[PDB]
Amino acid sequence: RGWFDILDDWLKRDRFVFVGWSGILLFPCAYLALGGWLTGTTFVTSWYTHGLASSYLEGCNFLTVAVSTPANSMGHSLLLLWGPEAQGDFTRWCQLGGLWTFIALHGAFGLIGFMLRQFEIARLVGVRPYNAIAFSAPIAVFVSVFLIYPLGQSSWFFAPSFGVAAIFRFLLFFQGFHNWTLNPFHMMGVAGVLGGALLCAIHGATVENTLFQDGEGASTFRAFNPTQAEETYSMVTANRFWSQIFGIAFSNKRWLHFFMLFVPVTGLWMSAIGVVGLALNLRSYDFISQEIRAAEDPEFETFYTKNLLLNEGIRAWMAPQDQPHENFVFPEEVLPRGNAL
Amino acid sequence: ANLWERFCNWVTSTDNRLYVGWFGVIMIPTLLAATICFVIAFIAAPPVDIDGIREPVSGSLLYGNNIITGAVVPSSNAIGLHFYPIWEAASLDEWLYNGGPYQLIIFHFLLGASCYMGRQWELSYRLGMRPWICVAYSAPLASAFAVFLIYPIGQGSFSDGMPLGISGTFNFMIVFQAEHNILMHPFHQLGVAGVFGGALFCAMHGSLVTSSLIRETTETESANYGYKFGQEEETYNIVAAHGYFGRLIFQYASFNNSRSLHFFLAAWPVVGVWFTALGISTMAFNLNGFNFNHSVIDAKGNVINTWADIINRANLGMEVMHERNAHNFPLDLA
Amino acid sequence: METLKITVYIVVTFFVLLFVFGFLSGDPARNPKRKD
Amino acid sequence: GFAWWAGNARLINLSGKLLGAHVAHAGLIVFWAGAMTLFELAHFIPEKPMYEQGLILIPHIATLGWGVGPGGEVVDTFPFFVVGVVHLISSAVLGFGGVYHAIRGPETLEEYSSFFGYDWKDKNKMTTILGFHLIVLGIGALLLVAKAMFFGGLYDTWAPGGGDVRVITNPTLDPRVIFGYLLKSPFGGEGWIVSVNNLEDVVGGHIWIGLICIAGGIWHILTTPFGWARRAFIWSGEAYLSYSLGALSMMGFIATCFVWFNNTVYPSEFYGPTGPEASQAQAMTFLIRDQKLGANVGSAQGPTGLGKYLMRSPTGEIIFGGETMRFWDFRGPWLEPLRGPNGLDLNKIKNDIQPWQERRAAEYMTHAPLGSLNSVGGVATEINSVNFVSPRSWLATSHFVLAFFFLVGHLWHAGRARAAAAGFEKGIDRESEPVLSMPSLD
Amino acid sequence: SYPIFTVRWVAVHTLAVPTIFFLGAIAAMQFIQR
Amino acid sequence: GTTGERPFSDIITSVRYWVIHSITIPALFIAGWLFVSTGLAYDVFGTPRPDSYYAQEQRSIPLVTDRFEAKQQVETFLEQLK
Amino acid sequence: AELTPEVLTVPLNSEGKTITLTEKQYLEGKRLFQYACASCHVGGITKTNPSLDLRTETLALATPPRDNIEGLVDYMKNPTTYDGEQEIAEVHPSLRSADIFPKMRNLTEKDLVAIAGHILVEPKILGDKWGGGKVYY
Ligand code: CLA
Ligand code: CLA
Ligand code: CLA
Ligand code: CLA
Ligand code: HEC
Ligand SMILES: CC1=C(/C=C/C(C)=C/C=C/C(C)=C/C=C/C=C(C)/C=C/C=C(C)/C=C/C2=C(C)CCCC2(C)C)C(C)(C)CCC1
Ligand SMILES: CC1=C(/C=C/C(C)=C/C=C/C(C)=C/C=C/C=C(C)/C=C/C=C(C)/C=C/C2=C(C)CCCC2(C)C)C(C)(C)CCC1
Ligand SMILES: CC1=C(/C=C/C(C)=C/C=C/C(C)=C/C=C/C=C(C)/C=C/C=C(C)/C=C/C2=C(C)CCCC2(C)C)C(C)(C)CCC1
Ligand SMILES: CCCCCCCCCCCCCCCCCC(=O)O
Ligand code: OEX
Ligand SMILES: [Cl-]
Ligand SMILES: [Cl-]
Repeated sequence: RGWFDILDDWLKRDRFVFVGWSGILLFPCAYLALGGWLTGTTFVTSWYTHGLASSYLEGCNFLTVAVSTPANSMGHSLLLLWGPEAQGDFTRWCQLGGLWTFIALHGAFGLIGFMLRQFEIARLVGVRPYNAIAFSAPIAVFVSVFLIYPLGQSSWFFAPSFGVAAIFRFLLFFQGFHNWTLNPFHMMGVAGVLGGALLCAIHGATVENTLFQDGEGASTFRAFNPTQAEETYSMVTANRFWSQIFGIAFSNKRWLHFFMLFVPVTGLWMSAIGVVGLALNLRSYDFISQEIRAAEDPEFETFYTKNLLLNEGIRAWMAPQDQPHENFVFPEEVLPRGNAL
Repeated sequence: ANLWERFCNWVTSTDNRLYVGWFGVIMIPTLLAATICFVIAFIAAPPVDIDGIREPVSGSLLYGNNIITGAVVPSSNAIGLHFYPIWEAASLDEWLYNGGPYQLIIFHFLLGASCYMGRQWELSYRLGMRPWICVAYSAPLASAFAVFLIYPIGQGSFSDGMPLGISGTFNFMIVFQAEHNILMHPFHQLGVAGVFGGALFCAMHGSLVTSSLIRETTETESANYGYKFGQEEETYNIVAAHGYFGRLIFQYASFNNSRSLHFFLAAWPVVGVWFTALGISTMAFNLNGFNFNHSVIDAKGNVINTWADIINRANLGMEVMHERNAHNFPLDLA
Repeated sequence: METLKITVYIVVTFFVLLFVFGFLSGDPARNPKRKD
Repeated sequence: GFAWWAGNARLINLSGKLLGAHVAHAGLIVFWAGAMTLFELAHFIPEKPMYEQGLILIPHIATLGWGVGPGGEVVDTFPFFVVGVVHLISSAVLGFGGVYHAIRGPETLEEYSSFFGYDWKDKNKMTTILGFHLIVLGIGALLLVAKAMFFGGLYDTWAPGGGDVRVITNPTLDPRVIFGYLLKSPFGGEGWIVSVNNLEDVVGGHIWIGLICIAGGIWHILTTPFGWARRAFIWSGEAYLSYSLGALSMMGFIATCFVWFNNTVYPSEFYGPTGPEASQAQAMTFLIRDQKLGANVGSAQGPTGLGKYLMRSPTGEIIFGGETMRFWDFRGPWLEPLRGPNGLDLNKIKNDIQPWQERRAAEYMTHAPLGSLNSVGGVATEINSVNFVSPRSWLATSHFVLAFFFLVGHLWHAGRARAAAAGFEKGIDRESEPVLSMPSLD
Repeated sequence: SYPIFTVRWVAVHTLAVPTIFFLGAIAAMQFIQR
Repeated sequence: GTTGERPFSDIITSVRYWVIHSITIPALFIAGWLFVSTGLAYDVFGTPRPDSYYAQEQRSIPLVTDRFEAKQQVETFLEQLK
Repeated sequence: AELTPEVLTVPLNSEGKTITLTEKQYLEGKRLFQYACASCHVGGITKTNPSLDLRTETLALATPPRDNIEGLVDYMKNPTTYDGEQEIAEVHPSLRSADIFPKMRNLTEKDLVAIAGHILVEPKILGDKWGGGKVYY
């Protein structure tokens, strides 16, 4: 009953916001990541890294503000405040993109803290740790997209900037440059996200429309007691309904709920892997057989060839402004263009 | 015991392995017609002049496509929104060239899917259930109406409806982004929120229930065998689950009422998808996403670019390249 | 082609009539509780 | 048994308070008609076309003949002020009756008077209220006829000389024309009732529907539903609501398409050009410009081998080329002077294009119904500068959204009415679970 | 009988206080003219 | 289900609560306001004022192009307007 | 950078005399350009005839030269084709044709100067962008 156990007691007390040992890592880092994002989107520019306004102070709105990535010339610098780029000068640190690494790194450590919190509370309360396990999917996506991806590329510059439209720009980049929609790891992610949303809506709807009449009122919500042992809806009527509408139906509530965990978590892990490949430009860009035929046969056209012309429009039209450090100058006569437009 | 009453009793029978019902009287044929034409077209249809410029697009496996690139190609721009059944062609050869199968498939499928939603009401009624599962399915169905019918109506042509193909789906969404800046449209933003959130809440609910299953099995058997079909007792401990989740956030951010929780599970994705269906359906009438192009300028009047301007650069590259031989005039007004 | 058109018209009308007359044949009464 | 959030469901069997709600709500609708018009008028500037100005009520009024003259020039704004004022004043009268019945009047009506009181399950009384409202509606439709035929006429975009107000003296009575619109396919080049393209047909249809509505109103006050009808429907207030939601939904979708395609009763002088119209107008604009430079627009082969300016439609008609090939079913007053029997007539095109048609094509081309949600006009890649979104995009999108949700409302209340009527809207009786008494599927 | 200052109190003001300060700054911002 | 803190609905319906917070809330709003209105925010964070994105006869972006001289590069750009 | 008097100084006529616009003038001319002209001339191009733009260099080669306040004011009253050979009031907004172009009705002589001045100032601010089209957006 020495000091470590006394502190344990206090961290683990039942209060409005549970703290735990995990809170020591989580609460500073989450607060700082959030704080950094609100600070930069309110007050901080991207003039010197991107040639962009990016704060409310500058004229931007909620959709176009962003904490933008550092300049390509920073490489993968940690851009510490006390480091050799900013040399303790908070102002220069801001203008150099310091808040991007600040947010990404504290965010990373916050996510570790959050997942440790799911472990810590689960242990104290006596549950199994499947929510912590399910949260690995968010972590894998964050690390693969925000950290692994730019680490394979030339710089943090090509990571996603923290902003609504900046991320929209990230999506469009990955189409024109990586042809990411043609990637089977993205496609399984899509199936996971949409499969999860479907499961979510279809499971809630089913439960709500196979309710037992447990009260006289027309609001059926009241007719639930959280301590009742009885199932509040008929699994048997639900199973007959779906067997006859769709052919197959769940029969096991445990498998049902485990499937709901499995699908969106698997989908996100899959897409994380594809992004790892794209860190290296290891893209699912082309089908070799299509290009051989199309090169030899000017009448061969597929939706595949049509989208690559779209990708080529995007690259030539967006790269000068989106990669200012490359000093691309494309005269009018080199821009790829269809007729009239 | 009357012949018609016998048929009526077979139609609505709750003892059929798949329920038929009156909606199904329409659904079975129209889905069979759509499915059969689609399978045959995906495999063997010849190239279709989707944009009406005598530039046929190959979509089928036998003409050099794989699973990812294949499509049933939309019907020709030359047809517009005109009805092009088989019997309006001089020959099947002509109907194939101009994209007739696409029209056949999408009209049967939309009918059959609409009857699918009705069939869901119908069996709910015969089984003594509550009625609103079909309301959840109206979210996906409205979304299919948007990209197959409403958007073609507003733009004037089924040639701009979504292809029945994996890569054609992508073409559609790229060209939609350049003509409508859908990413900057708040209804698409809400659909992303319905779909990300639905997946999130799917995972949450499945992990919280799975976290609080009551010990009923040994280490050497799946815990699934701890639930038996039609048992009356709950198989998990929602008070344990509420106690974890409310401490993970705080108490009043966690459900302790299963009925509210499952209703929330139903409501969130259904409504975000309604909006995103509505997003496609209103961009059908060219009420496009927010435009912040050159919205920031400096004291002199120089443009100061934002990330919206960068988006615009990408959008331009999509605009100038798409349907590259189909425009003769400077504005792509539809 | 006219033969085909004839056939589809007849096939379709047939199914639409099944549907209308089906639902006019006392559908409210085809439930498991209160039939009327 | 309802929660605060289903609180109006408490009014189902309170016929007097429910009258208060319906009448108070009618007053909000009249209020908005009133106030929006005064707002539109306070902002209106006549040097500018209506469609550059965000107006949707003033164009409805103009279309009825009031306040406009030849070509849609606004001549006198006082009819606009009057319509808004009168609506506005009238909403206080509706507000008063409304809150009186909802707060202070008799809570239920059936004790105070057997006439105004009703039970939803009284198939005879329900059809009588329906019959009264049909008659009212028939009167409504005749008031349009009366305006067209006896009190000034209507704006006719198709009037020779640019458009003008015109009295309608031979409304179409031929049922083959009137009901023939009801049998045209909704597809391209047909357009079901949205294709109606002259006021004679508009006015004759309203004569028909006026009489039909009065006939049927009268019919339903005198009859009770026959037995097949009795056995087909649910007879409850929520079921009746669900029927009307279905109908309003269908009607909203029809209106969406009407305002998008029809330039007759939504004149383009007032509402802006249709999508097809604007697209056609661009091909006209560059045909005109290029022919003035010496191009022979009929013999100019475009890059695809199709004509650059002119090509054939799938049934032969000479039409504009480029992507607007999709839009050849378009008809409008500025373009029809160029149509011969085979479509666009090449000799008229070379010789008889008028300055006013050149102006109109340029104007419509540059006011195509494309715009951002923050009202930046033009294609989605356009820069800021022009503050414009077509009334037709505003009216199409808004009413598609309302139509959509009213279909969802129909499903909600139709399903719920069926379940309440059968006794399981609140859930499955644990002791009498239907499935547990059926054989298993396998 | 309740305490005033708690862990809860700190978490609340930790978020509430700069929120308002940030709202004030962003309100002033709508009156900047180029 | 309580852990002993004063209920929120108790606090914000209380007079002492509003007596303190009708001062603290406007005072912070006002501080936030003055942070911008004085121009301090621009200097603290280095954000260009509307008149200092470009030199007058200039449309090049002042882009950082070096990792270890980046700090000097920016200063060189700032003096190129004074 | 800012909107100095040098940028606000533009040729008044061919003879070489100049005039310095106030910022108020410039802003008012921009607004009147949006009200009366941008539906076809957004960004300094011409949507209904892209071969002719409002770049100073194009206006200097127009007959009557239009790269000056007087040229532009006159154009808004009696527009010609680029070579001066034919008057085009019937299809181009002008005071001469405010009957058929009603937005021109309420325009005073000083409005026209503002419009004209904005046209001449704007390429000094935006350069290639002004009249360059989507390639420069
Ligand atoms: C058009 C909108 C509309 C209308 C007309 C009504 C009308 C009605 N509601 Mg519904 N309701 C609505 C929206 C609406 N509601 C919404 C959005 C909600 C969700 C928040 C509810 C939730 C709700 C509940 C929970 C209940 C009702 C009830 C009622 C009825 C009784 C009201 C009563 O006793 O209150 C008394 C209210 C007051 C005394 C306060 C003052 C109200 C007055 C009318 C304000 C008028 C202001 C106006 C400027 C006056 C101009 C006067 C001039 C014209 C002379 C009444 C008929 C009740 C009911 O069904 O009873 C059985 C009931 O229980 N409603
Ligand atoms: C459809 C709407 C509606 C309906 C069904 C009712 C029905 C009723 N009201 Mg309510 N009421 C309404 C609207 C409505 N009212 C409005 C708009 C107001 C405010 C102006 C009132 C104010 C009101 C009061 C103050 C009282 C009632 C009472 C009554 C009851 C007795 C009616 C009676 O004896 O009059 C028989 C009928 C008449 C005297 C009507 C004369 C002919 C009318 C005025 C002309 C026709 C109108 C025309 C078709 C459309 C308007 C023109 C416009 C388009 C420009 C009855 C249940 C009484 C009650 O509840 O008992 C205590 C009562 O005291 N009503
Ligand atoms: C029901 C048929 C019908 C139709 C097709 C029209 C059509 C039209 N009307 Mg008329 N009108 C009607 C009824 C109708 N109106 C009635 C009853 C009234 C009195 C209330 C009026 C009063 C009126 C005025 C005052 C004006 C018009 C105007 C117009 C035109 C533009 C408005 C518009 O787009 O609405 C489109 C039409 C609809 C959305 C209605 C569609 C109804 C569908 C086809 C049938 C639904 C059946 C329903 C579900 C019930 C089923 C019963 C069940 C037992 C089977 C358009 C040509 C304007 C005009 O002509 O300007 C010159 C105008 O200013 N109308
Ligand atoms: C708001 C309008 C309205 C409403 C709600 C009703 C409601 C009703 N009517 Mg009345 N009716 C009305 C207007 C209306 N009527 C008018 C104006 C007339 C004069 C012509 C009639 C004439 C009338 C007669 C003569 C009869 C009714 C009957 C009935 C009852 C049965 C309705 C039924 O089965 O429909 C369901 C409809 C069907 C099963 C068949 C409809 C077939 C249509 C034409 C198919 C079209 C479908 C297509 C998708 C729509 C596109 C348009 C198409 C025409 C191209 C019901 C209470 C019946 C009754 O019991 O009376 C005592 C009856 O025999 N009504
Ligand atoms: C708002 C009052 C304005 C102003 C100031 C100008 N325009 Fe136009 N413009 C249009 C077309 C088709 C042309 C070419 C005419 C021809 O030569 O055939 C023009 C030309 C001009 C110029 C001259 C450009 C040059 O290089 O010499 C100028 C100075 C000019 N315009 C000014 C078309 C339109 C419109 C379409 C309806 C409208 C509106 C305007 N112009 C409006 C304006
Ligand atoms: C970075 C940094 C730091 C930190 C910082 C922080 C910590 C900050 C924080 C900050 C904050 C903390 C902020 C906040 C703000 C907030 C805001 C700005 C909000 C707003 C909101 C709103 C706007 C809302 C509204 C609304 C809407 C819109 C709708 C719905 C409703 C509502 C009401 C919600 C330090 C110092 C360490 C140093 C280094 C750097
Ligand atoms: C029942 C109820 C409700 C509702 C209510 C309502 C909805 C109401 C209505 C009401 C109304 C609906 C109102 C009205 C009013 C109006 C008015 C009162 C008007 C007046 C007018 C005037 C005064 C005029 C004047 C003028 C002139 C003459 C000229 C021009 C200018 C002017 C405008 C100035 C609620 C939900 C809340 C709650 C519960 C119950
Ligand atoms: C005015 C006008 C016109 C005319 C119009 C007309 C004359 C109208 C008609 C219309 C009509 C005449 C309509 C009708 C409709 C109907 C409907 C809409 C139906 C419904 C149905 C249903 C809904 C059913 C149901 C069912 C079934 C099927 C089964 C059994 C059960 C039940 C009953 C549920 C014109 C265009 C020339 C021009 C402009 C104006
Ligand atoms: C467990 C990790 C906690 C570490 C948190 C970081 C501590 C807070 C850092 C504050 C740094 C400010 C110093 C900047 C001035 C340095 C001057 C110089 O470059 O030599
Ligand atoms: O088709 Mn498919 O895409 Ca709707 O815009 Mn116009 O058109 Mn075509 O172009 Mn962009
Ligand atoms: Cl394409
Ligand atoms: Cl074209």
